[PDB]
Amino acid sequence: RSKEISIEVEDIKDAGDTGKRLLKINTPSGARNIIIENEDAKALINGETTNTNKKN
Amino acid sequence: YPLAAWQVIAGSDIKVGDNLTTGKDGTAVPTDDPSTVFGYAVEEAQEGQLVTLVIS
Repeated sequence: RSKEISIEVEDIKDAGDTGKRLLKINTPSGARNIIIENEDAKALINGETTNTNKKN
Repeated sequence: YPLAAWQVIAGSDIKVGDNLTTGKDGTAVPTDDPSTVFGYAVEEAQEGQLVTLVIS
């Protein structure tokens, strides 16, 4: 009868929507895409800014 | 004597396939929250009747 019963993210009944997205994410870039909504701030944190991002 | 299925007095009305957990007085009652699940019923039973279901 198995040994571990590896649950999945959606089995965690009091996890939040952003919380489940973060738990599923594999890389730091993916996490930043979830967490940072302001596109100019995200661009700064990614070290990749256009002239429009810089002005903003 | 490792039993694959038990006969437990229903603490309520139980439908076929319902996941069961402990209830008042140690009776078997329907649940929905994995952790409390110890077995799944294989037959319908009314409160006070035995219900037979596989462990797992």
